[PDB]
Amino acid sequence: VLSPADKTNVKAAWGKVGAHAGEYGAEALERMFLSFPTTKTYFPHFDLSHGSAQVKGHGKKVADALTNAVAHVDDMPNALSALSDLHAHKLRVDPVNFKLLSHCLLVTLAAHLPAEFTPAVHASLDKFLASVSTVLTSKY
Amino acid sequence: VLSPADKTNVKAAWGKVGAHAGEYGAEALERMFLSFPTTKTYFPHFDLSHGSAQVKGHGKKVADALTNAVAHVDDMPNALSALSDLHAHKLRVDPVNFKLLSHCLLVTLAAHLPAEFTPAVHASLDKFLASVSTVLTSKY
Amino acid sequence: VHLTPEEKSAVTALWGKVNVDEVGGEALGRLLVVYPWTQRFFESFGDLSTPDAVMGNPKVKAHGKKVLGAFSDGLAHLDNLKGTFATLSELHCDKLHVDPENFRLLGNVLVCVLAHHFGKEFTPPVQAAYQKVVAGVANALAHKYH
Amino acid sequence: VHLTPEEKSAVTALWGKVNVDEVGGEALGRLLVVYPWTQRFFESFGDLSTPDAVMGNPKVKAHGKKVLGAFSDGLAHLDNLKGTFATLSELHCDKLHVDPENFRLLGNVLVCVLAHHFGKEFTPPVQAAYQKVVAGVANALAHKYH
Ligand code: HEM
Ligand code: HEM
Ligand code: HEM
Ligand code: HEM
Repeated sequence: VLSPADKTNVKAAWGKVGAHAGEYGAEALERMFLSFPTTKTYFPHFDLSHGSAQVKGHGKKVADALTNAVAHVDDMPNALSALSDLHAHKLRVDPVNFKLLSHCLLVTLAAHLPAEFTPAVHASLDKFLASVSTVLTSKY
Repeated sequence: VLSPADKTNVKAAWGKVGAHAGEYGAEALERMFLSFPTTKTYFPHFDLSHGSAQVKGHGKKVADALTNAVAHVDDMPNALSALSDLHAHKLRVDPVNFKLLSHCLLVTLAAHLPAEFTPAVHASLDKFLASVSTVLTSKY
Repeated sequence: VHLTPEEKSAVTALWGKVNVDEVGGEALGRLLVVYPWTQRFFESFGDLSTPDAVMGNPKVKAHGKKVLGAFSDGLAHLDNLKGTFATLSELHCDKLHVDPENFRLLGNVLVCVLAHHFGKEFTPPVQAAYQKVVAGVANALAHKYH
Repeated sequence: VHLTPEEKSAVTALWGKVNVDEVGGEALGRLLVVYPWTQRFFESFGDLSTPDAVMGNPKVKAHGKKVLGAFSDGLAHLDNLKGTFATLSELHCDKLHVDPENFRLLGNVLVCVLAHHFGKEFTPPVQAAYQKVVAGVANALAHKYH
């Protein structure tokens, strides 16, 4: 359960990220693959080297999913239903892996938004990413 | 998301447990304390030895919460809201610990209902307990 | 990991009653059924579309036999699970990249299978002994990640 | 755990820039704020009602200093984190009964603090090096459970 304050915090961070979102999405993916190499197994047809056009393009998709969650934060289960089906049924994504990506997403925000990554906003973001992760693992 | 089949499976197991529920609740607690001694820290004012009247009485409370979840399975967040507040705000229960108790609950059912603990019902029960756990950790 | 003699007793005595041709397959099946993402690593096994398909799948039973084999080996070398599992750790970690949390899950599934099969005989103290065991096995199997 | 020389390089170089009087407290505070159940173990610290109360709490800063002390020690003995953390493991496991998952969480929080403080300098490869480090520390600290 995200609080009203959590909602405004997340919205504010999102707003400050601005048009970098897609690029930050790609960065979070890279940080994930390098830090937690087991996750790479899910992208065997992707070239995952630095500068990969595939990782770039995919990061925008990931960012786009997250902003859609932010914009419909009061009904994430509905907004992310198609994506939750994909991740559980088709991809069979291990639930642990959502924690790994969520951490990389926080790191990325932290490395880019010094003013916004306060302890409070950090808490709000972590809750937001845990809720998104809960939805995306709700369909096994 | 519990399926219609999950709902009937859980209801069926619940039904077969019958009036043993309170006693099975106490047993699950004992199995938890013995198997995962870190959990004992949360009950420092309880005597946790075998036969403890406190563990017995509490097991019924735990069982009662679970049956209430079963009986309102289509609105667990509402049914368990007071209990979720307690567990997060007041008790500060570590989220890992819900997995430990959920496992002990499955073991207990398995040790008591040989006909019902099929792989399918096992799956349905695990999903049911994970959903209850999600609700009880939704309030930090 | 260190079991007491009473725990070593509780464990080995029950284990002697285990059907080594069945329990491995029973645990692997449930793993695949209860935690479906694990099916990701077993696509070559064929029909896994339903629980009945999984549990009656002859590949599942045969491969489960090997899995129990390792648990038996671990029971044989409680005080050296790390050496016992070195090769399996290379396989599961460096080769397969299985997340080690699933090692814990399989151990817990095995525990549920034992409980099911032994009922009242699978007492809270006996389970506690087995929990030390499966935890020790998951930790050894995960060594290559550490 | 084994870092490459390039990773040892990436790690030690950044760590030399860390404010050892601040970062420990910053990480402990966030742990308490982001994962509030951890506050359970720190009730003697006083006001923890708000993030501002937590982060400005002088006990939090002072105790954080000790916490970073240990991470520094671990950085000093990467190839023997187990011996380095033996005493702390007894404390955290046998005495305090902290669930070892929170060791992983604190390590990740520290990583977020480093990212925050170092920004662009905290590159994906540098983070990867630090992830091996905090994972090694959590594993050593959790030895008494294993
Ligand atoms: C915050 C959590 C996550 C979000 C928001 C997210 C978002 C997305 C989106 C938007 C897509 C493309 C969907 C489409 O094309 O219809 C996708 C695909 C995919 N995701 Fe995720 N994802 C998340 C977590 C994960 C994790 C943890 C993994 C694995 C470790 C993962 C693995 C994949 C894979 C393998 C694909 C398909 C890529 C391809 O074959 O083109 N995702 N995800
Ligand atoms: C399936 C998940 C759980 C259920 C259904 C459950 C249920 C309950 C219920 C019904 C109560 C009494 C509520 C009241 O009196 O208003 C309670 C209290 C309590 N629970 Fe849980 N619980 C769960 C998980 C846990 C876990 C994982 C822990 C700790 C490891 C825990 C620790 C406690 C403690 C310390 C109390 C207060 C006992 C006392 O001081 O009297 N619970 N729980
Ligand atoms: C306690 C945990 C585990 C034990 C003791 C165990 C044991 C074994 C054994 C004995 C083998 C056969 C080795 C051989 O053929 O020489 C094996 C193979 C295999 N395991 Fe496991 N396993 C465990 C966990 C897991 C999990 C959780 C997964 C997936 C979710 C997994 C995936 C596989 C796969 C895909 C193979 C076949 C590898 C191949 O033949 O190429 N293992 N395991
Ligand atoms: C990487 C993980 C951790 C490290 C490196 C670490 C390090 C330390 C250090 C250096 C001390 C001071 C020891 C002394 O005073 O001699 C300490 C004490 C303490 N830690 Fe941690 N810690 C970790 C994780 C945790 C976590 C996650 C918790 C709770 C959620 C926790 C709870 C405590 C408590 C309650 C004390 C005070 C013990 C006492 O003085 O009686 N620790 N820790």
